[PDB]
Amino acid sequence: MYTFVVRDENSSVYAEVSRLLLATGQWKRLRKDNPRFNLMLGERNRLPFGRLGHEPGLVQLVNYYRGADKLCRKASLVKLIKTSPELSESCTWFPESYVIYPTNLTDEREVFLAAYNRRREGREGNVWIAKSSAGAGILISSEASELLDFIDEQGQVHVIQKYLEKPLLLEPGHRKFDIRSWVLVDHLYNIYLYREGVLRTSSEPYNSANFQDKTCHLTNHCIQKEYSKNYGRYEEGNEMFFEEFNQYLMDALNTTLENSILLQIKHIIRSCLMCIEPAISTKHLHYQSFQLFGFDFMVDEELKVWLIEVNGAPACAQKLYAELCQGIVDVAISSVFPLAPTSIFIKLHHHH
Amino acid sequence: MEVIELNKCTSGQSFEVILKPPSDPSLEEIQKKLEAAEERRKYQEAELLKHLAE
Amino acid sequence: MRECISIHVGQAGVQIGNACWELYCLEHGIQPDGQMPSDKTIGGGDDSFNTFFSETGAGKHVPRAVFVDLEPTVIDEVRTGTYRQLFHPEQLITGKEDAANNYARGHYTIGKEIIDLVLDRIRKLADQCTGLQGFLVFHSFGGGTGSGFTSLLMERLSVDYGKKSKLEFSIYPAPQVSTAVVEPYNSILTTHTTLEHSDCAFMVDNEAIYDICRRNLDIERPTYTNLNRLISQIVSSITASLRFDGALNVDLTEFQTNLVPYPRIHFPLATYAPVISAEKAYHEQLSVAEITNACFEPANQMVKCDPRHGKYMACCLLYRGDVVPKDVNAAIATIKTKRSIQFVDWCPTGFKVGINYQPPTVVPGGDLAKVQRAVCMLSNTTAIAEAWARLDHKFDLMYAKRAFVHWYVGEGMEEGEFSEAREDMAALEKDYEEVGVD
Amino acid sequence: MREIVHIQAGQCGNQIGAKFWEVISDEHGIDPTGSYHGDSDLQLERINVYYNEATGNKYVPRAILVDLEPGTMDSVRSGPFGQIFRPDNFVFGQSGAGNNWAKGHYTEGAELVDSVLDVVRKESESCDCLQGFQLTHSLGGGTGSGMGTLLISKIREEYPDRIMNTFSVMPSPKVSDTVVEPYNATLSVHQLVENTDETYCIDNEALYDICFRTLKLTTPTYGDLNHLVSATMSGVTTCLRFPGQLNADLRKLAVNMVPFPRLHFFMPGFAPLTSRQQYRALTVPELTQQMFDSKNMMAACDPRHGRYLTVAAIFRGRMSMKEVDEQMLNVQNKNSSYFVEWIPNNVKTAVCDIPPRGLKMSATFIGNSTAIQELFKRISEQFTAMFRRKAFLHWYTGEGMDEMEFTEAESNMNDLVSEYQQYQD
Ligand SMILES: Nc1nc2c(ncn2[C@@H]2O[C@H](COP(=O)(O)OP(=O)(O)OP(=O)(O)O)[C@@H](O)[C@H]2O)c(=O)[nH]1
Ligand SMILES: Nc1ncnc2c1ncn2[C@@H]1O[C@H](COP(=O)(O)OP(=O)(O)CP(=O)(O)O)[C@@H](O)[C@H]1O
Ligand SMILES: Nc1nc2c(ncn2[C@@H]2O[C@H](COP(=O)(O)OP(=O)(O)O)[C@@H](O)[C@H]2O)c(=O)[nH]1
Ligand SMILES: Cc1nnc(N2CCCCC2)s1
Ligand SMILES: Cc1nnc(N2CCCCC2)s1
Ligand SMILES: [Ca+2]
Ligand SMILES: [Ca+2]
Ligand SMILES: [Ca+2]
Ligand SMILES: [Mg+2]
Ligand SMILES: [Mg+2]
Ligand SMILES: [Mg+2]
Repeated sequence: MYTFVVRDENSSVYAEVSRLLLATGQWKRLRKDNPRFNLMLGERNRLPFGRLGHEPGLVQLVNYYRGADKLCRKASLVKLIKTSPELSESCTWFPESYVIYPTNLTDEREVFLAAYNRRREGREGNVWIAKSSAGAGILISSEASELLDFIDEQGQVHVIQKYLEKPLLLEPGHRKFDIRSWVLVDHLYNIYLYREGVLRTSSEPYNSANFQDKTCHLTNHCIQKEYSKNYGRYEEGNEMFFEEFNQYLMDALNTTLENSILLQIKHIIRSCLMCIEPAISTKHLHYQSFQLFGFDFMVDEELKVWLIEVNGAPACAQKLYAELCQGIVDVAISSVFPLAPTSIFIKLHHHH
Repeated sequence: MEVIELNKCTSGQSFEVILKPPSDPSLEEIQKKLEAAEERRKYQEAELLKHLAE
Repeated sequence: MRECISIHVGQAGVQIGNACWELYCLEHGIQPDGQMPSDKTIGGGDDSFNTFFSETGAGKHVPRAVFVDLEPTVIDEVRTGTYRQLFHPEQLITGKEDAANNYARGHYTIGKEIIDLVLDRIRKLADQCTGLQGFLVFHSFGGGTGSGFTSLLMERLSVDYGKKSKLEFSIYPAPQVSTAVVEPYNSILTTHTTLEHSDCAFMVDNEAIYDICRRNLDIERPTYTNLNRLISQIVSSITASLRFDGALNVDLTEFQTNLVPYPRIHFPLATYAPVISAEKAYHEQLSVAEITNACFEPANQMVKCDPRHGKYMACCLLYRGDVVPKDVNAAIATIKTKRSIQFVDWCPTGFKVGINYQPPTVVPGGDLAKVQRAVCMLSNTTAIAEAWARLDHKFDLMYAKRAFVHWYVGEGMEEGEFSEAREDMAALEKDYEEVGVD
Repeated sequence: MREIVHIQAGQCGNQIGAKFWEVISDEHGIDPTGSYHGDSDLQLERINVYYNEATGNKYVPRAILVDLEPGTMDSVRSGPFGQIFRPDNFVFGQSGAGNNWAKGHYTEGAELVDSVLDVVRKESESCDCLQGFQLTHSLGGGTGSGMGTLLISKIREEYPDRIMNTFSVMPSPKVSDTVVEPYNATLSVHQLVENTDETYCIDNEALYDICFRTLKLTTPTYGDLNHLVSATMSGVTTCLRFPGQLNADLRKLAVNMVPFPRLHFFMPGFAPLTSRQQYRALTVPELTQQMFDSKNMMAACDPRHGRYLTVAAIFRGRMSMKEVDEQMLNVQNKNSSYFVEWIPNNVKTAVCDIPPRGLKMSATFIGNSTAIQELFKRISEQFTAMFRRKAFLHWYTGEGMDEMEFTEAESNMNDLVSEYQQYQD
């Protein structure tokens, strides 16, 4: 009889994992402050890791990797990619990005302007997007003067990265989109990729001559469902699943999703996670960790995959909650606390 | 990765490796503390005996 | 030659002290009767080992130690033990009834009545020293004596020996090894009144020793004897520089100079390797790089925490055995390219290294196997703040209900000393966060 | 040398006390004549805790036998080990207490108390370092209840900083001698709330049910009930009477078991409890499951009706100390809803190699549970049922008591109940 505690009442994902655990009749839920637990569904911020693995006779598991924030923070990811020899600054799948601190506070302000002038003089497309983890607050612009002034008006660290001016546009519609992939990493540090992904499309035609209207450029589900006027016209909820997106690529580009895009997605997941493995592995630690990750990618007209950001507390597609949440309990929770297929995941093997 | 201050003797040696450069109460006050706690023990015991005498 | 007086307070300090002086004697070739053949200067001499042993005209080598316990059963094991001949009676001080795991009892009620006797006995050892350096004070956090009487001793030692350095070897409470419910109270109370009196303190988490004894030594249920011999090896590694010819950590003042840049943050994390079961048929002798790599695995730390998520302020590498500087630097370079070593920006990224050619000595019939080389790493990490957090949280749980508080008030302690001590730990936790987090 | 002075008062007190000394004397090797005939030094290591050493290597219990009538103690003096008690330690009168608290506490008892204290003073004067006192008695009679608590109050006045513990037999209508037992119990419980550090609550109803249902005894006697109390008393004092890594006197035990001064009433438990299929070996899992089962507990309180403030368990026998930890940690981590989460690690276990007589291994359970409030509720209810009609009150007003004293005892115990109820939430 296993016990667990819940410390994040806003997790849609683990709220289902907690619902499944109870349905097994072999898991018991305790108060969020009871230290005698087997599994902790922890909080997003300031999870007291230092209080795990000290209870006599208890194997304690937690749904967060201490240190994974390095990957799931805008300015942290930028620094990690530039200072990690496994990734190098010549990383071919991450847009050119710089960390820019507001002038009211190292910083890469001058370095950003150097490459900026290079593009302006070289006749090359010089449109950048400014963003920060404190956003719902995004600014897309072709003038450097506007990007830097937008950051100083705020008070938190920002990152300026190149805006993909040639995104792969779906047809009909002539519309942007992004690809969300859910990745589970278990206590042993096997990297499992959920076989099901989603494309969060833009219900508006991509307009490269007016970054003022941020509805055809930002493919988020909230922006498309709040400001876009054609929400749910092409796909229900501006969400296209792999089966449809694959058939489209076969009829349009004569290619498959696996060859044209998924090989690069799997490569990018392996690179990011293997990079920080020595820093966050719990293999030799007094407690065990797993974590679900939301990787967000972009695809350009050359069928090249770009990494946009990594979300450490991701949500899931309404249609894919049951299967994925069950997969968490199968490979992540029950793999350590067994109960009295055809796996939904794709094990991205690697060297530890 | 420099080694400095290498000291050698028959029973061993010691050195330093640099990888990267850088970027009370008096005796009286304690007696008061001790006696202060003792007095509070006397007061509490006085009340106990007063309670038992009642 | 400068002397170091060892002070062992309470059950844990006395028993740990007993296992250290057993090891000291085997390391310096001192027989139980106190005789030492190699010591060619009879009844005299200012050798390295003389920092810990005085000499009688009859050739006896007497430890410079004082054993204090408010109850006599533990110290009576020394009076009748193997090394009963090493100490003379004045060195073993015992009361009648203990502190009952009650800090206020060991500090106020009983401490007040025996403190002047201990200081007098310590003055006796001090009067035999031509240049006393300071004191090594062994004690537990949880015991009523180890916590309560130690803090009072440290307040008086600062008064009587102002210019002297004071080091602690503190046993951090863990439920695995025998523990009580009120020990979080005693731990925080003693850390509060002792903080401004300790120049450097090495915490040993009993949970760490318990795990190393089960994992490495393959002991189903370790006893105090298993735990103490393992603990004395680490203590021996840390004090060897004071007892042997060398140049690193040659006096107590050097411990603060090498390991403590900020006074309050004076708790270095200790790591030791290798710990090899003697019951093993025959183990492959580990290399300099391998045992040096082991110093960055959490499994061999004296306090369970994750140094990967902190910042280093200092670092000492103490090797014993077949080790030469070439192997050390070759291994250090290899580890900087692999591990997660985050130094603070206001501290050089370096390692002071000490090598003692005599390999570790192991008590015959003990649990530890003879190894040709071992290392103890002393690194000051913000990661050790996890141990304060864990312990501070147990204090908060009970104190929110004022559970057990009446036992301390009943001995003359004011309830205000609880919150005053807890707010000091809160300030201590913030100091670590200011030094580590960004 | 941490001596304990033992005191047994009244009929129940002395019959349970007698069997206690009969049991531990056997465990320590003392025969009825006081001569040691053991075979292990472990029997003599902590022997001075409960026995004095006379000339000729004789061992005399440090026990004081008190009663207001000569009957029971005359039986003890003629009993199996009756010859082993110090003749001067028999203090008794002739009037009796008529099952009347006021008589034992204010009238008949007051006349005899000074001579009892004269014998306590004599036993304490020879102790190298007195741990504290323990008293065996019932709460439903007159001497053990009324005079017993008077003795506690006068022992505290004279030894204010010594530990005072009691084994107290609570009354029950199912196993009752007179209808005034709720009166005597409620009056005693108020004294105990103030003047004892630890009180082991032994409910005569729980003892009866165990003898009837678990032991399969058709007609239990007081002797059968006292066999259970003897075994329990031997178990709770095992860590005082035998060597081990414990190193804990009464005060250290109290400090760690009592988080609030008034909530010091314990539920004892024992295992095994087998009917005569009695030679079967009991596994550590079986010891732990039974020792935590309500049917093995002697306060007639269902632990699932409250929460444990603190728990201590002593295992006796040569068993797997690794297996002991696994089972103890398996009970807490499988019923965490019955332990308070605001006292870290409030369950402590000890092991002792020497098992009781005729048992390969056993377990003794000591629980500070808020479910004990159910026991005081029953007493309070029976009390009020009579007191609201002033029934049988003349037996007490005739001894000089006023109704006001009864009203206060009532409130004090209902407060105690309310105090338990708030820590259970
Ligand atoms: N590592 C180790 N820990 C010990 C030893 N003895 C006791 N302890 C620890 O010390 C704590 C209990 O405090 P003690 O040192 O026994 O108590 P004390 O200092 O003698 O003070 P009193 O309350 O008066 O008995 C527990 O957490 C034990 O785990 C020992 O020999 N080795
Ligand atoms: N360099 C770039 N090139 C092209 N589009 C970009 C871009 N950076 C951001 N976007 C757009 O912004 C959206 C993602 O924004 P971002 O992920 O930075 O904000 P966010 O983190 O609040 C959304 P979420 O975390 O839920 O995925 C994508 O739909 C993408 O179309
Ligand atoms: N368990 C047990 N209970 C007893 C025994 N004798 C009396 N009692 C109980 O104790 C109460 C009677 O008190 P008693 O000790 O006889 O009065 P006293 O002699 O004046 O102290 C009633 O509740 C009885 O059920 C006994 O030998 N064993
Ligand atoms: C030495 C010890 N003596 N008693 C202890 N406990 C009793 C059970 C609760 C926790 C503490 S520890
Ligand atoms: C009388 C007693 N009260 N508590 C006890 N224990 C302390 C914890 C371990 C078992 C013994 S003995
Ligand atoms: Ca000499
Ligand atoms: Ca000082
Ligand atoms: Ca008369
Ligand atoms: Mg984001
Ligand atoms: Mg002690
Ligand atoms: Mg009777």
